[PDB]
Amino acid sequence: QQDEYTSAGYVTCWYQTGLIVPPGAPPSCTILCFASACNDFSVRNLRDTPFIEQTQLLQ
Amino acid sequence: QQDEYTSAGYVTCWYQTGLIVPPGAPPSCTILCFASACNDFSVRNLRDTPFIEQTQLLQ
Amino acid sequence: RVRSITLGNSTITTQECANVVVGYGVWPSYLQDNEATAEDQPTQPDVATCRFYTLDSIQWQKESDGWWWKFPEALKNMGLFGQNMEYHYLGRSGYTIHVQCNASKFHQGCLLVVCVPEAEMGCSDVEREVVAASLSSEDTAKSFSRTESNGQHTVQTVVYNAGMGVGVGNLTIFPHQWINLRTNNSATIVMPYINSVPMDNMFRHYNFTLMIIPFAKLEYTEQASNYVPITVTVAPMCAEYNGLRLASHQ
Amino acid sequence: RVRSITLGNSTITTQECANVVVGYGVWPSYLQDNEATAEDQPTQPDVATCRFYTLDSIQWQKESDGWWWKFPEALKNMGLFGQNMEYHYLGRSGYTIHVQCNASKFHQGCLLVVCVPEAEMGCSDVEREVVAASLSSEDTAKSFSRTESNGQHTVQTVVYNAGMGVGVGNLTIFPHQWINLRTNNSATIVMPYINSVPMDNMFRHYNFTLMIIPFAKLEYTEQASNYVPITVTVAPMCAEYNGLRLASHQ
Amino acid sequence: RVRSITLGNSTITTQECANVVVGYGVWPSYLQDNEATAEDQPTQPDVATCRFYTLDSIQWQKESDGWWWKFPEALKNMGLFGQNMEYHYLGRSGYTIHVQCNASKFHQGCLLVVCVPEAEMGCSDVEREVVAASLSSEDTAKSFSRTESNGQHTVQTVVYNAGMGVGVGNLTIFPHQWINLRTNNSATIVMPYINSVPMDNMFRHYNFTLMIIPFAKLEYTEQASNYVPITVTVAPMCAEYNGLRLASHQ
Repeated sequence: QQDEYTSAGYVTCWYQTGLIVPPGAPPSCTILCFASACNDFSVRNLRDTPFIEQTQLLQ
Repeated sequence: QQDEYTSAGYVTCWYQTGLIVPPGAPPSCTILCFASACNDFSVRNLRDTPFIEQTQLLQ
Repeated sequence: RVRSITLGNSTITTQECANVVVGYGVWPSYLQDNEATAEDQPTQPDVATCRFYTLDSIQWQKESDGWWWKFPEALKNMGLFGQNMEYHYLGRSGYTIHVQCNASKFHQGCLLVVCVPEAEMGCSDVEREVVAASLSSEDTAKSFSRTESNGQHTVQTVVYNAGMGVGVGNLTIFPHQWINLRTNNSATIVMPYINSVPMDNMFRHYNFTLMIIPFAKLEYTEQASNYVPITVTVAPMCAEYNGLRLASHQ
Repeated sequence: RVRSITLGNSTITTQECANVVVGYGVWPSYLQDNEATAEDQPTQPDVATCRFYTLDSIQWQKESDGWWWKFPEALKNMGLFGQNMEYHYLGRSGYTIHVQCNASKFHQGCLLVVCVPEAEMGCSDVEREVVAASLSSEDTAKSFSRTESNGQHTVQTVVYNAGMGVGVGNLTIFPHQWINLRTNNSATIVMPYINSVPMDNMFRHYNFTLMIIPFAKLEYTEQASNYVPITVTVAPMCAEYNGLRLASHQ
Repeated sequence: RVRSITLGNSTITTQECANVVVGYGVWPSYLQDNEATAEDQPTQPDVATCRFYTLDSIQWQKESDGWWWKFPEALKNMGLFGQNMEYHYLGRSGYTIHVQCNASKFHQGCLLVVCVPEAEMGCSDVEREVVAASLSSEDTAKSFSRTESNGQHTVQTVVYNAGMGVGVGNLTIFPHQWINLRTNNSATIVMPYINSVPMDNMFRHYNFTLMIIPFAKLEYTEQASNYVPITVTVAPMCAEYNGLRLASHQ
């Protein structure tokens, strides 16, 4: 939950050539990204998720 | 350096079918030719190249 | 996979590895002893006649109907094989017709490439007869027609009756190949010598007819070159003759 | 068949399995004992300089003529290899130039990718001399021209004489590769170190020139993206130095 | 490489050799002895129900959002398997959903094909409940929507929350496959029977939901057919029942 700025790393992507298409192919395209963990992954010190803000019981 | 006419051979090329392209491909095209020697090649009686005409020394 | 074929010291044809059709199941061969009736020896010209005779290319357009060549008149001017048709009396030869097209992947269509033994043809006018000038040209194709031909001494060149009075879908009975531009590109048929005599005079007799009929017509969009060239290449096999004399005519 | 290449703990390049050109027949190697004249040991920086330096992409348009980079000035700012050109006096390195294009199947064209050792270039004005600012930029390409250049201290950048006064079709004498967009996509040349001395100062001397010339120009229809990006990737090989000092300049 | 699959004496599906996803790691199987609670024997109809039920094709247009089918209601009218849902009380079945598209090489797009066990869905109006007529049709798909649905008893059919109130990119947790039209063409998922009881009544309970969501939308130029047909084919596996009675209803 802490923000060490300039202590995480950046993953950027740059155009090298462009995107060359024949007559009949659409010129613009789409990339999708997929993130996961690896085999060396571990966690510690369980707590409550920051996402759920509701506190009182439902009804 | 001699010209025996009709004593060398001719290499010609003729259209057989044409050039069939789908919608999206350019209709006109390009051929490039590459010439070399073979393993049985030999020369004799060295002389001066006809290409260089300059005679007096440079400066 | 792009293996080259060299036949004689003049010819080079480039071709990939595909399917062949071998005749009625036999390869062309030379005449043995208990097969002939002539009083002499054949003296086959193997050293000079076995090469590739690539004819002129036809243009498969959108509205074309079909083409036929009669054999062995289709090689009447083609080189030394045409000279042997002049300076001999009898002849006997098999052929290896290789047909291939140059289409893109954005073209579509289908051809049927038949070799019809004894394809005798009817006339466009009943109670009349054909001439030899309407059966075949010497090296160029003869076109089938969509509509009815109506001449006096011509051939009934309507396409769905194939010039013989039959169903055009039943020509699959004879040695054939399908050039389907989606998957196939080429077609190669190896015809033997079929006759009722061991050797015939190859001026009067037409041994077979090579028909190329489009069953699914050629379609393309507006970018595309509006034809597909069909290139036929005939190579004679095991040609042997008899009766050395002068040329008549000429 | 889509095998990845990792060179150092920074670089990933994806490439299929294709053909390479290895120099004049030798692989780059390290200097042995009976090859040098210097009074010290090389101390090669193998642990840090062997990686992929992917330069900026050029746009092969319809009306482009050709591009050249002079080496080793083409990696003057590229990372630690540019630092070794500063903080040393002598240097010796082979390279593995990998050139690849991203075209569709509806594009057409042909490139010639040459590595010219000692490509000394003439000036656009006779009775005058070139400057260093017109021979090469530090990381971007220098364009050939269709017409005649006419400057005072520039290079004769006409395309069919290749800047050296020769025939452009005869540049096939040096290590080369053809990128033909119909069949080929990439090109990879492995240049060794060629000089008349075992080690030279890599600020004044240009070891070789990488030229990329289109012989068949790029054509496309109206749907297509109107350029093909050519991406060059240089990886130094067996780099070794001498003469540790400060940077000059700077 | 174009191997045909025949399942029962009615069905033929043609398919190349590609990748499958097998459930949560188990193949569908028959119930053993220490797994059931019912007082009778299953009497599985293996001889008649194992075939391919190819549903109607949907049209992946440019502006489509996604489709879902609820199972086993998706085969309610499909033949004898629909009759077994009538004339029985309990049922247990795995499925082999095979999804494939027919696109050209000039189309682009990406689909995600999920099988969601117990995909309970929320309503479009809070403080209200869904009806059974808005959860699923009997054989046709139910469309997701780009915007917000606003009905009284309908489903919240917005596409990025997947009808369940989650992130649509996290549906990759369940058995899934990506149809990427650049490289992939088909998708085949083998779902086992997942429940908390060994056999349930297959009228009230929806075992799983097959969702097909386009993540990268379909693009094409003006020559192209402006849709891609997605064909789903469901084959039940190891189906077994209990409780023979009349049909209700009807």
